[PDB]
Amino acid sequence: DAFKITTNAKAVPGNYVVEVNKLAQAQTLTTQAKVSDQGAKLGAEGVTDRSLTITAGNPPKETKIPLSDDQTSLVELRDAINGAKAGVTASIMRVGDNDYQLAVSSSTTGENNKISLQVDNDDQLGDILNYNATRGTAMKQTVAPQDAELTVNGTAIKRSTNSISDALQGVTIDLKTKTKTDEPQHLVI
Amino acid sequence: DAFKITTNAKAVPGNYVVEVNKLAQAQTLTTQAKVSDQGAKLGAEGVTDRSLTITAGNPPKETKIPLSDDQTSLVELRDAINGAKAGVTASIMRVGDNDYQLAVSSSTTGENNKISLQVDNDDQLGDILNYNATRGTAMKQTVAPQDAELTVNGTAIKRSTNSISDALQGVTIDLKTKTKTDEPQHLVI
Amino acid sequence: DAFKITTNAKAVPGNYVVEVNKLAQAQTLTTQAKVSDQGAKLGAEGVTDRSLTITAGNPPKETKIPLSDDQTSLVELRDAINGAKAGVTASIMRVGDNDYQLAVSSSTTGENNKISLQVDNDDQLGDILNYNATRGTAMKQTVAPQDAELTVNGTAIKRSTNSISDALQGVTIDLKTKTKTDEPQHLVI
Amino acid sequence: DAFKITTNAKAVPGNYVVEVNKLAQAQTLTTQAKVSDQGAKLGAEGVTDRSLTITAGNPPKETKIPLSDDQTSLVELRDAINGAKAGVTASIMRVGDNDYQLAVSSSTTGENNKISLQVDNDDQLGDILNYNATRGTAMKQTVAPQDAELTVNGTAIKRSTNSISDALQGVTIDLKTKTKTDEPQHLVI
Ligand SMILES: [Zn+2]
Ligand SMILES: [Zn+2]
Ligand SMILES: [Zn+2]
Ligand SMILES: [Zn+2]
Ligand SMILES: [Zn+2]
Ligand SMILES: [Zn+2]
Ligand SMILES: [Zn+2]
Ligand SMILES: [Zn+2]
Ligand SMILES: [Zn+2]
Ligand SMILES: [Zn+2]
Ligand SMILES: [Zn+2]
Ligand SMILES: [Zn+2]
Repeated sequence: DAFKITTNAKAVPGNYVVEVNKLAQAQTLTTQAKVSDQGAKLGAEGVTDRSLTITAGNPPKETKIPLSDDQTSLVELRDAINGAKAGVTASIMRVGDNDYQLAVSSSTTGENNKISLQVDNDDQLGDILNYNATRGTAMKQTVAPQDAELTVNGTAIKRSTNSISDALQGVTIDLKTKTKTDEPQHLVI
Repeated sequence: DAFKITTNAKAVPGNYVVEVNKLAQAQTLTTQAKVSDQGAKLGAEGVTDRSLTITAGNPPKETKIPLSDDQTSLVELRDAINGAKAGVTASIMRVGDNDYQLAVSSSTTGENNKISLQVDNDDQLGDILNYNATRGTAMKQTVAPQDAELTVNGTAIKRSTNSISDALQGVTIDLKTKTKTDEPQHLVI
Repeated sequence: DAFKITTNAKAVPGNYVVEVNKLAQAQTLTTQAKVSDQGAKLGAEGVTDRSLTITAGNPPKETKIPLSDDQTSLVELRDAINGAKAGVTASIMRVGDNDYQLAVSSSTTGENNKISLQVDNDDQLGDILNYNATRGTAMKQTVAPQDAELTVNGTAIKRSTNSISDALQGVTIDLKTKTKTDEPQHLVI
Repeated sequence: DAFKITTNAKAVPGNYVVEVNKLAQAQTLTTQAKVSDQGAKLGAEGVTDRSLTITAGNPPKETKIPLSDDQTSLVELRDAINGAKAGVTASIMRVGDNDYQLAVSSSTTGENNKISLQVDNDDQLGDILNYNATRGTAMKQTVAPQDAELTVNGTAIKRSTNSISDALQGVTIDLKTKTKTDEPQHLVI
């Protein structure tokens, strides 16, 4: 109900009480600049040495991709980011008529799986995309990274994914949701 | 569990967290005058120029329908309103023995999909049916109109229906219910 | 989820919001005298004119049944009460080793479906079974009678059973459970 | 939903309201000493008269098993305890890389089904395993023993297992979870 449990030969049969207290999440960043046509080119005109650098993962990998002027519309930025296989995925939310936002989400959950973004050679587009440790309508975190916290027979376990299989001998716990406050889920193997 | 998610070719696979905070509702009005026989004629005797005007929808359309004396019982009013295809639907609730109420509900959900009712040439029936801006025993709002509010990866979306398909690229979300307070539903495409 | 909805030809299709606030319950009475053998005869020896009178139902019916001395053990009282088709049903709860209680429950739910019990010609057994308006280890109410309260499109409906079919035109609502505080169940016919 | 109900011929048909307030649990003890290789031998070198005594059950049985030096690693302790058929089951939790804990859990639920552990002839291993009445880094209770508390038609029942079949005549209740605070589960046989 709050998780699924698959079992191997190495599992020791007994009574278990499980608390799921947090689920692993993936950081998400989202643009805040008002964009009213997703096809509209947001970047400066004529730049030939523009690039976007994404830092993502654990351990972190940096990916630098070039961007032509044609590629600075939300639709083409998304397509570019997704093409990069850079450890994040990008998608466009249509808040309403003539109101669009680009969302960049880590591909991997975890408290320590944060994203950064840095545009080089285009301050205008940077003021829409750039994201790092400090902030001032700039790119904004809208989902916080976090690990899964769950307790197995009173013992607290923290992991970066929701598929916990490196904890209990011969058991995988695929986390689906939290368990109620004063109510661990009593299970029996 | 709090919604169903259908997917198209254009969807971008990733981790999503969803909050559903409100569901779209349809305004409902309900009579408050004590009526003890649903077949009993509630209107004045002998009027030949009686009508009911319903305003409903977005954008709003006005519908004027005539009502003969025979048509001013709850049962026939309901049948008249429903026959009108006027953007509202009408039904009789039997609170108990000898205690009936007529309910008129917008056909379309939304914060801005409000109903008005105006009887012309029958002050008595009007004192049962009329509903507008200014209002003991007159027609009364009993369900408030509202939009759906939900958040997709931390980004707030407001819509007038519970079938949200104009938000995320290649995703429909058919909302079924709210999600718990401190607990967005973690999904994976 | 909080109820099931069956539909007839007379139903008017539209948007409905439902609150279930209370479910109909059946009064239950339960003995409090310590009884350690369910076969043990609890009544006085030698009485030949003993009887139990049950009042139950709506409208109420009185049923007077005789009881031989052999019939004053919990097991035989239960069997006697159940044989009477007197509008209540009786069952024995085994709280633990050598600790038994007889439970008499109305056969019909409702705020106004209360039980009374009166033994005639056996004060000893009376001090275990008798139940009426005033009380002083005597028979005790342990489930309170109540009607179902639910609201349909903002309109409050009260009924004595959990199968509400005399309210909305061509709809039955079989109530299964309450709905959350600030959260009516949005349905669509 | 909060329990399953199997029925026999002896059941008396009627209306029942059930509260489940607690589920029976099994005591669990867990090591607190930092262990970074589950294969590493935790006991003293050269001892030939080492043993572990487990007290478990209701009524309690004592089991004394010998332990060779090779057997004092978490992996082998677990295998030894499980081999003993001593009324407890043992399993290793991997809190993280180089961080292991041994968990010993009663095989039987109940408030009165507590475990003790006593090592003889190995003060060092004892400082990891020993558990009794008087207790930083010693064996620790992490799940408390408890009975099932549930109420059936307002009458409180306490039992040491979650399969309650010695309470109501011809009914078993296999408890799955608690029921909400102000909301007993209304059932009908
Ligand atoms: Zn971590
Ligand atoms: Zn700038
Ligand atoms: Zn709602
Ligand atoms: Zn008037
Ligand atoms: Zn709106
Ligand atoms: Zn969560
Ligand atoms: Zn009533
Ligand atoms: Zn007396
Ligand atoms: Zn519990
Ligand atoms: Zn020591
Ligand atoms: Zn006990
Ligand atoms: Zn209830």
